[PDB]
Amino acid sequence: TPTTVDAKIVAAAANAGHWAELAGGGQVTEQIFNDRIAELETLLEPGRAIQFNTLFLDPYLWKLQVGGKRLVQRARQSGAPIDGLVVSAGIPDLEEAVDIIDELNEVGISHVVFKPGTVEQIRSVIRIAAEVPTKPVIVHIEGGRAGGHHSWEDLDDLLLATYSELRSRSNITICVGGGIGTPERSAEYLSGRWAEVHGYPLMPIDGILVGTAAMATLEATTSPQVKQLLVETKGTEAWVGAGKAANGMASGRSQLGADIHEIDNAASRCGRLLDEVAGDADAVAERRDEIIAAMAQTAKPYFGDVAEMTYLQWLRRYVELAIGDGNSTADTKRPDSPWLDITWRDRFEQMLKRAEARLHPQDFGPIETLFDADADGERLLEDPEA
Amino acid sequence: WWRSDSLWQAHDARYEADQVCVIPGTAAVAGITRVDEPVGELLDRFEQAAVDEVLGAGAXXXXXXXXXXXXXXXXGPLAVVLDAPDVLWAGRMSVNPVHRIAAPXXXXXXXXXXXXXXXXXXXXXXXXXXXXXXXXXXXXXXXXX
Ligand SMILES: Cc1cc2nc3c(=O)[nH]c(=O)nc-3n(C[C@H](O)[C@H](O)[C@H](O)COP(=O)(O)O)c2cc1C
Repeated sequence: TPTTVDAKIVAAAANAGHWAELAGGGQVTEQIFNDRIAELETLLEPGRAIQFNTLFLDPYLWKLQVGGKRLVQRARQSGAPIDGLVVSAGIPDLEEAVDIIDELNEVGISHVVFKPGTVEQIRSVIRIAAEVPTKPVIVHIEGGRAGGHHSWEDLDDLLLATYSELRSRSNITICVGGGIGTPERSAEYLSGRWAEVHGYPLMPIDGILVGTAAMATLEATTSPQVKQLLVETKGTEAWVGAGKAANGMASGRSQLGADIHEIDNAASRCGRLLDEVAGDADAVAERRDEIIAAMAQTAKPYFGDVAEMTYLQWLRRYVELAIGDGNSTADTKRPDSPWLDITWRDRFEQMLKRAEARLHPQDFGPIETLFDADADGERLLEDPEA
Repeated sequence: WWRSDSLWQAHDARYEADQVCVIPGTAAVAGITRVDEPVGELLDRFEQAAVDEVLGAGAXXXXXXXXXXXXXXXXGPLAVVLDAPDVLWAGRMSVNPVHRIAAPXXXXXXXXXXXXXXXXXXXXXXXXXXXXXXXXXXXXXXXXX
């Protein structure tokens, strides 16, 4: 999501002659994402091809994917370079998967990508494989030792048990992933020598994915300070259960309750406080002083006392947080950067217009008819202080 | 309010990076040392050292490795036609017509099999393939005359 959302890195990774999946978690519409593919295909040199990643998590995205898949359908009906589709966070049911495989863009899909997290999820994909035996299906088996979206399932035991049934389908391409930064450590899974430690006879793999080790890369959009942070983090051997920051890494749960692997060394303030607040919420009112100050430490600022705070302080706080002085929102608008906050600028307007709405005793003729003009209002907007 | 949309601050932000949720994995972090190392370098580093390990023991300076530095191939012109499912026209990608030419053809003909230069694959759909000017592969389809 953060890493591959940039059209620059996924292009550069592909231009290096490598397979990559464009992130869909950073694209909220067909149009905004169609810009990325267009930026991709422009930065895509002749013939080179890439794939796309999608999430199963929420209904709104799955309804957006109906427009998204038809976008992918339209793109490839137009002959777009994107040669694959990646379903994430869950395995679609047979009728849902058949649809994806059999789409008008099917040949341009050329294979389908699934990411099973459990034994049952693996067995589900096997049934998707037997569905269309002539359709290539790349099964990426991840761990919970991996980054981001998490799981309680071991790296080995899952693949150790399900491998035999996975190889009874020729259309299944087995790909092991997670906790791999190097060719040396990942060489044994390729030779099949990795299963020998568990006594099982050799168990070779068809491919390997690297999520984490590519984050510190040059063409990645990761900030200079964030890269240095990922670097100095020391790594670990097989994941341990004991709750702590483990080798600069501690798990944490998202808003939905699912675990997320985040960096607890580079940033120790957000994760641990979150675990404090989460486990502490009954009595929050009692610890309010301790809790409200810690939000300010991680820069999740509450506002100074709500009543007593002057309307300036309100309106000056939004400008403070929304408008960066270094990036110069006015100068940020000119390149037409995707980082543009314009909803935040629109947010501040609705607050400004509310301020006029609150204090005006008269008919509201002079004030409202001015700031609402395009040419006039937009000029007023690029200069927040004025 | 806390956890929502926390993934974007790691990229292009001047703020203190110790306040941000940034996502590694636990064990993969050990393999992360070099900073601002180009994607092309990391991915090749994987492939190049995987090749060497495979080369040294089993292959021992294989014909495949030697053929590469000397430019020799697998899947020549005749195979490439029957291999790649995608047929490019300009910047657009199309399915290989041979897939629908090979089997569905009533009369299909492969001329001079073992000889590569003279190799020709023709069909009753009136579509024929041959090589011209070295690397250029010539597919010739016809309607009536
Ligand atoms: C920052 C980040 C974002 C990720 N986003 C997604 C995602 O949107 N969908 C998905 O299936 N996996 C996602 N992953 C997981 C990777 O696709 C991959 O499975 C995992 O990172 C591989 O494990 P490793 O990086 O620890 O070696 C993400 C991983 C990271 C580090």
